[PDB]
Amino acid sequence: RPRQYATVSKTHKTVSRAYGGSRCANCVKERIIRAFLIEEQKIVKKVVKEQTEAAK
Amino acid sequence: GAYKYLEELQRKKQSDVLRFLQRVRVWEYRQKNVIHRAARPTRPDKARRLGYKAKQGFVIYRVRVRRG
Amino acid sequence: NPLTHSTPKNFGIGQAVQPKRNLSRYVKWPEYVRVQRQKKILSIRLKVPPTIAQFQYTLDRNTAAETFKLFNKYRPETAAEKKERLTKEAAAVAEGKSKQDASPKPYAVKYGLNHVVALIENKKAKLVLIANDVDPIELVVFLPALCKKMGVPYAIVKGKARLGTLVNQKTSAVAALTEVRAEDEAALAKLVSTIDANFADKYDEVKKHWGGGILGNKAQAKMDKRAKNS
Amino acid sequence: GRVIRNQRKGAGSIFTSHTRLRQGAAKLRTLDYAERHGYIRGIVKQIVHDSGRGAPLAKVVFRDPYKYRLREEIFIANEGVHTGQFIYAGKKASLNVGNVLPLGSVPEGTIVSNVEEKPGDRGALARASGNYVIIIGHNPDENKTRVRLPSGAKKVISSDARGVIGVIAGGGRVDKPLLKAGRAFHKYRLKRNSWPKTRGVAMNPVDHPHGGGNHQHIGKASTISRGAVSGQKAGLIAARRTGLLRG
Amino acid sequence: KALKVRTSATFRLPKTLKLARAPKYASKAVPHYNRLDSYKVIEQPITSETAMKKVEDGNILVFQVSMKANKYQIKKAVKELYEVDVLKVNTLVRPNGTKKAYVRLTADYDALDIANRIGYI
RNA sequence: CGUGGGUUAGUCGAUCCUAAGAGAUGGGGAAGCUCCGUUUCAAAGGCCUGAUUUUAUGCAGGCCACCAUCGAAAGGGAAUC
RNA sequence: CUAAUUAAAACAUAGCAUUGCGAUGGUCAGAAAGUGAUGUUGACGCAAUGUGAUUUCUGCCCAGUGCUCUGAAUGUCAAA
RNA sequence: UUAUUCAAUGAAGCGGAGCUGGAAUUCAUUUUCCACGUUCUAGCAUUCAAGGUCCCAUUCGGGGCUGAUCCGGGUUGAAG
Ligand SMILES: [Mg+2]
Ligand SMILES: [Mg+2]
Ligand SMILES: [Mg+2]
Ligand SMILES: [Mg+2]
Ligand SMILES: [Mg+2]
Ligand SMILES: [Mg+2]
Ligand SMILES: [Mg+2]
Ligand SMILES: [Mg+2]
Ligand SMILES: [Mg+2]
Ligand SMILES: [Mg+2]
Ligand SMILES: [Mg+2]
Ligand SMILES: [Mg+2]
Ligand SMILES: [Mg+2]
Ligand SMILES: [Mg+2]
Ligand SMILES: [Mg+2]
Ligand SMILES: [Mg+2]
Ligand SMILES: [Mg+2]
Ligand SMILES: [Mg+2]
Ligand SMILES: [Mg+2]
Ligand SMILES: [Mg+2]
Ligand SMILES: [Mg+2]
Ligand SMILES: [Mg+2]
Ligand SMILES: [Mg+2]
Ligand SMILES: [Mg+2]
Ligand SMILES: [Mg+2]
Ligand SMILES: [Mg+2]
Ligand SMILES: [Mg+2]
Ligand SMILES: [Mg+2]
Ligand SMILES: [Mg+2]
Ligand SMILES: [Mg+2]
Ligand SMILES: [Mg+2]
Ligand SMILES: [Mg+2]
Ligand SMILES: [Mg+2]
Ligand SMILES: [Mg+2]
Ligand SMILES: [Mg+2]
Ligand SMILES: [Mg+2]
Ligand SMILES: [Mg+2]
Ligand SMILES: [Mg+2]
Ligand SMILES: [Mg+2]
Ligand SMILES: [Mg+2]
Ligand SMILES: [Mg+2]
Ligand SMILES: [Mg+2]
Repeated sequence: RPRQYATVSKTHKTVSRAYGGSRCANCVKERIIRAFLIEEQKIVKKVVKEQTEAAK
Repeated sequence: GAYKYLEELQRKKQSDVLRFLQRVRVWEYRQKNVIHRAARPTRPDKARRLGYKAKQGFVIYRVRVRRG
Repeated sequence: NPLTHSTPKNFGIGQAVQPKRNLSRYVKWPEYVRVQRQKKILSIRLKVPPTIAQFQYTLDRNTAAETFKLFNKYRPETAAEKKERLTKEAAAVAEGKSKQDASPKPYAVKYGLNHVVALIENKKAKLVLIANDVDPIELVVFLPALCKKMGVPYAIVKGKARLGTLVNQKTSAVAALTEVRAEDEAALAKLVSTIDANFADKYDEVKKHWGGGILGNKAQAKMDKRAKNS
Repeated sequence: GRVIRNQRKGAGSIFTSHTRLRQGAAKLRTLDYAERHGYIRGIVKQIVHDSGRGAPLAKVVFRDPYKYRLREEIFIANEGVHTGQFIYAGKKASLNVGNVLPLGSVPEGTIVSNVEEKPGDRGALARASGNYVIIIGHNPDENKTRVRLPSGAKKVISSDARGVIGVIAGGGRVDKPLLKAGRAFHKYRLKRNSWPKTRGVAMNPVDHPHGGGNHQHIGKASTISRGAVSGQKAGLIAARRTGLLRG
Repeated sequence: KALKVRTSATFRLPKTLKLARAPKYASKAVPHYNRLDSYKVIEQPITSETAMKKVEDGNILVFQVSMKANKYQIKKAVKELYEVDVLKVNTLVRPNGTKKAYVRLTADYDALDIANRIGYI
């Protein structure tokens, strides 16, 4: 019950991963992968837009 | 002095100068509260003849009432 | 430093939350601020009848500096020097006994609206300074006409506060010289010659010209834009 | 001589709308600089059901342009809009179902929904389930757009008024019979107290203008003047015609 | 014409200086004495036979106390009227509208000895 | 009927929270008793300094765009057998 | 549903149909208001009516009265 | 349009001028125009912003400026 969470230690309330007690280890994996491939797509988009603006 | 000039100039209400002053003032007072404190009489000669003295103890309030 | 690196942020639409900018143009000001700015706006939006806004035709900084340089040689007595010359006059009543008159004639600027209007009407004022910031303006609006009819030279000047400074008040709304000392006759004659050039010899033409009717920034822009379009 | 049932509706005591279970007011995003000059991307997070409303509601999260936080806007969901879909709102947004665009930046014959009457009133027209606005004309000079309303009305509104591409979801809802009084009971239970309706011919004369008599009949014309007063407008008010649509 | 850079479009009321009060005259000129001192807190002991059983057995002194007195004031007034230690104070308002305190003493003290010092049973 | 005795709580309830709703203020209305309105068209605001000797800690920066209050002993709610 | 003489064939109902209204709007409140209900609403909606499941059908009449119509603008017409 | 009216907002970007590119065929002149950093994806975006440049009087840090163009202080729109 929600006020009992103030009495237990941090270990019961947390997983030792990023977004530990908030997200569910598949949504975490999904958001890492989504992050990484979107910055790689961002630099591909940057180089492609720079090429098509420096060529024409 | 000047209160006689004020007296005779307040009666020319549909003159150009008092029409301009009337319009700017009716916008001004409508932008304020319905009852509000006036810092000084806008008709000081009318205040003289109605009994106001310019000393501590006399207060002017401006007030607007609905017509009709 | 190789440890430092340049980010630069993309403050476009839809990217990188906008920085702190000057939003002073967009401030919801308090109502007294809004109404005192918009009163100034409305008073020049409307057509202004020529009797008022012969004000804001003002004695400019050079001749007004000369005018206040002469008028500040004729400042009225402070309470300190009045208390000094009253004890000296009491000693004169004790031992001097001329009549009551050890004190000389005083040479001071004349202030107060009823007093200066009386002096103009009796043709005693040699020069009348009239504040342009008197509210209500109906208190001082008849004074260029009365000065012109009595032949008293008048200057509309900036500062009821500044006239109050030389008459030891906060606000004075008028100031007058009715006689000056022997040294200052030349200065008063030069000042009257420039002041009548600006105010009383222009008064016949200034009585006809309506003021105001000034468009705003955006209305002036779209006023000349359709002039270009025509 | 008693105040009648339609005159009691304006006092708003037991005739208020039942608003506990509703999700909030469905509006467009505020017409800010981002929508006025470019676009902004939000995200559909939930498609939920609004009580009393036939149309489902999209919850769309936008980033706040001036503070670091998230703004949840409540949209009326257009048909085909799905959770996780990006929604683009602004002058530069594209012609996709769910996108929010000004009507001047939109071609002819385009189907839109949640249309502002005036730019910035955050959605007024074609909000009920299955309803849409056709764009039928553009007058670029002194910018105006002619639209067709779901009642068939032609209407000239501003080109800066925004609409949302698509039709409102929930269409076909009135295609089902309710079959029974309880389904109308539960329909009106979360709208407002306007059901069941006793007929005025079934009342006493004190209760209705149609009340009374030894048979249930009206006795005067049911067509009432527009210039009639409260208590008199109980019938077919300001009817241009009556009867069946038969030529 | 330099103007303040406003990074907010909301004007707020400025934080003007507040002076504390510094009156020319005292408000009531004589401070009141203690309106609930110990002789006010403790009215009298209760000498019912049920109370005497609690004195003789449970080591609880039973008092009629003021209606304005909380358990802190009862404990403090007992502690410096009888020079005892107080383990617990329990309190009820009686049906006749007066307050009764069951003051349990620390086991360093005999309530029978203290009650015979006071003058009852 | 007459005379007394009896109701002990950190843990059970109230107290607190919000509900439908009630309701001050700002403001507008009304001859007025009062009506509307509840965040409105108001200059509506008080919280930590990162931890100490020129500190009753402030005369330091810095943040928050929220806006009275009442409303359930069957709703929500810290904890006793 | 007529509490305390009428439980019905009455009322409601789903279904059917008509009417008004695209918001500085319809219908309805309030003495007024910088006031309200519908409305945290937008024609698959709100508001006013009639009829009363399904089946099958709903004929003729616009003279009267009502309602309505950018409809005729020297018939009548108040105050200014 | 400035009274009045309607509307919205944390009154945030309104109006006017300002680099280029050109299907303006620079006509030696912005008579003349458009584009104002974001669209495969349910990630992320906050510390007066890193960078660059200048000064502190240097104290393990601080203050300007630019990054982020000026000017008008009309919050923005409608209506009159
Ligand atoms: Mg008098
Ligand atoms: Mg005073
Ligand atoms: Mg005020
Ligand atoms: Mg009745
Ligand atoms: Mg009645
Ligand atoms: Mg009704
Ligand atoms: Mg309601
Ligand atoms: Mg109903
Ligand atoms: Mg029905
Ligand atoms: Mg019915
Ligand atoms: Mg009956
Ligand atoms: Mg009957
Ligand atoms: Mg009747
Ligand atoms: Mg009848
Ligand atoms: Mg019938
Ligand atoms: Mg009728
Ligand atoms: Mg005091
Ligand atoms: Mg108790
Ligand atoms: Mg008994
Ligand atoms: Mg008894
Ligand atoms: Mg409890
Ligand atoms: Mg509360
Ligand atoms: Mg009230
Ligand atoms: Mg008022
Ligand atoms: Mg109460
Ligand atoms: Mg409470
Ligand atoms: Mg409770
Ligand atoms: Mg519950
Ligand atoms: Mg409970
Ligand atoms: Mg609780
Ligand atoms: Mg009965
Ligand atoms: Mg009966
Ligand atoms: Mg029955
Ligand atoms: Mg019976
Ligand atoms: Mg009947
Ligand atoms: Mg409501
Ligand atoms: Mg029936
Ligand atoms: Mg039948
Ligand atoms: Mg007929
Ligand atoms: Mg006539
Ligand atoms: Mg005007
Ligand atoms: Mg704005």
